[PDB]
Amino acid sequence: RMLGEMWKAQLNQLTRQEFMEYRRDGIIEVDRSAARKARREGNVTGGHPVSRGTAKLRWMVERGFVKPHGKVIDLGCGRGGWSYYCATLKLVQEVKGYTKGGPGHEEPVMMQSYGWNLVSLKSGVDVFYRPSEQSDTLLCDIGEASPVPEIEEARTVKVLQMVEEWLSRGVEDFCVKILCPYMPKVLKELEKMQLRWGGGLIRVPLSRNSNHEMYWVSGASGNITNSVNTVSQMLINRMNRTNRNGPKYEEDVHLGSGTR
Ligand SMILES: Nc1nc2c(ncn2[C@@H]2O[C@H](COP(=O)(O)OP(=O)(O)OP(=O)(O)O)[C@@H](O)[C@H]2O)c(=O)[nH]1
Ligand SMILES: Nc1ncnc2c1ncn2[C@@H]1O[C@H](CSCC[C@H](N)C(=O)O)[C@@H](O)[C@H]1O
Ligand SMILES: [Mg+2]
Repeated sequence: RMLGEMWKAQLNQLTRQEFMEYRRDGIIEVDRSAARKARREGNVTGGHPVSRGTAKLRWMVERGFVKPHGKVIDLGCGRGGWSYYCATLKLVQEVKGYTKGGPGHEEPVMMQSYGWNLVSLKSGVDVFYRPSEQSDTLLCDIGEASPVPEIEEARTVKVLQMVEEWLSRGVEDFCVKILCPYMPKVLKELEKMQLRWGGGLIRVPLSRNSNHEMYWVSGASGNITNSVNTVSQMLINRMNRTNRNGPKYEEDVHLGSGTR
């Protein structure tokens, strides 16, 4: 058994009060109070990201793990945090985002962040049955949590099988959420996809301790098993501390306004 399986089992055994004290202990968290207000007041020009996802992709882009450029396709775009962020980037020319929407799913939000006119978000799209398209940059942020690791395993494998089809359509840069990177079917599939397409797995420190999500990104490298175990050991070490401090707060991304 991978160390991550022990982590998931230990996580599920926490009391609710332990879980709540653990999930954000020592992580980085952007202050979203101003953005949440702007969403309630319909402020689309203040530069506030539509979701917490913008800060996560910004973290990866600023360290060179992915380099959005040209035509960007954003699979599972939700409200559009990754898509609007990419449209602010100089090398990016066009952004197409697809998301399922509907009951219990996030709907695309229309924003006027810098470059908004380059962004087309389409709701009502199940990407698992959508024909693939050409892109220069492929992003995918799909993976619904479950307390059952085999369910997270199956969901992650489906994303990987879907992104295999899209990666063969001319993709130069990519960033794909790996919801459950420690289970055997995911590790087997990731290793084959790393052999074919390269890249490596990274942990964004804005990810909460209540998940083991990692990102398979074209600008990273390194042994996948080692990368996963490193995360698992860090998450277990955090779980086994009693003196909790909550998150380290940082400033959210500013996306500006105006057309490009
Ligand atoms: N012990 C314990 N584990 C939980 C609890 N809620 C969720 N989990 C575990 O944590 C995983 C992530 O749950 P989430 O609800 O997505 O995590 P979260 O940090 O609470 O994030 P948000 O609910 O979106 O604010 C689940 O798949 C479970 O394995 C809980 O109340 N107690
Ligand atoms: N089968 C499917 N087809 C298209 N979108 C899906 C999907 N299953 C889940 N999703 C969507 O994928 C999204 C992942 S959340 C993505 C957050 C985004 N990166 C941001 O920054 O705002 C969810 O909104 C979910 O509704
Ligand atoms: Mg929760």
